[PDB]
Amino acid sequence: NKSDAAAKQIKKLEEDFDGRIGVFAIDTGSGNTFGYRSDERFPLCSSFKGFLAAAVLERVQQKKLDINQKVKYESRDLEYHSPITTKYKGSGMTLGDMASAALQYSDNGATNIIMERFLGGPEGMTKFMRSIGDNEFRLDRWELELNTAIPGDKRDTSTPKAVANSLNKLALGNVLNAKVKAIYQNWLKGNTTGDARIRASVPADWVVGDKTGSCGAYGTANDYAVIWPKNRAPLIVSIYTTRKSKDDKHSDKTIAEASRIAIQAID
Ligand SMILES: *[B@@]1([O])O[C]([C]C([O])=O)[C][C][C]1[N]C(=O)[C]C1=[C][C]=[C]S1
Repeated sequence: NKSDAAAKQIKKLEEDFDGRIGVFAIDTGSGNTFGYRSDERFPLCSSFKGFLAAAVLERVQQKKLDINQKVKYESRDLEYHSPITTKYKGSGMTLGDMASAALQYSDNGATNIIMERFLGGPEGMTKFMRSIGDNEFRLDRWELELNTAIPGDKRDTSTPKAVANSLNKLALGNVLNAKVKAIYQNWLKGNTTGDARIRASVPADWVVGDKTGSCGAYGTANDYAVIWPKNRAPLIVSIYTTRKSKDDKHSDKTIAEASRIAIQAID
């Protein structure tokens, strides 16, 4: 009933925006879920950076890395869309800060530096997600090529379901010990790029941690979220979208509406 009525609403919404909308949502209290195109491939865009940050945290927990270690890059020709790393090029950044900059501002310099030095490249990123039991996620390329979002390209894609599951395991499960889980959660809560997406879909008194992506082509954008309603157990919301032409812009409102619909479905 709720599930099928929500499916129709998403379907109407995808027609309205002339693209594809992928949704998976979990009510972690009741266990109810809702999925719309939840096993179809969508480009990760910058949304994988949320998991990159969690991979760094796991390495810290395992004492392979120090969260406070300086990361220097004074000669680097910094990638486009590096709002945070650009400013600290002079003096370097702690490993922790660089990871949270990749998360909270989608910093491209932070992302590539971390992947080249600490994570084993896209192959290493993919290995991390394999290790949490995520079999759909794949990172093939580096910044910024990973963002091309060409229809049919399976490079740098996952499914809404897998993203939902993996976020649940990482933010709420026991991949990260208690202490490092708390840091991850605080990182997600202070994300800056998601004001117009899932954060716009919920009451002002709910607490949200999220991670967005915006490929900047083929109207491809996404958001995933952990949501703490006031009186209840948390929700997991995962929204991914694509569009038909290269020049088509993404739609924050469509992502926010899709979230609204998904939350209703599981509520
Ligand atoms: B990434 O895909 O996602 C970030 C997501 C967000 O909403 O914060 C933004 C930066 C990344 N995308 C790009 O680098 C944008 C580009 C513009 C021209 C080529 S890539």
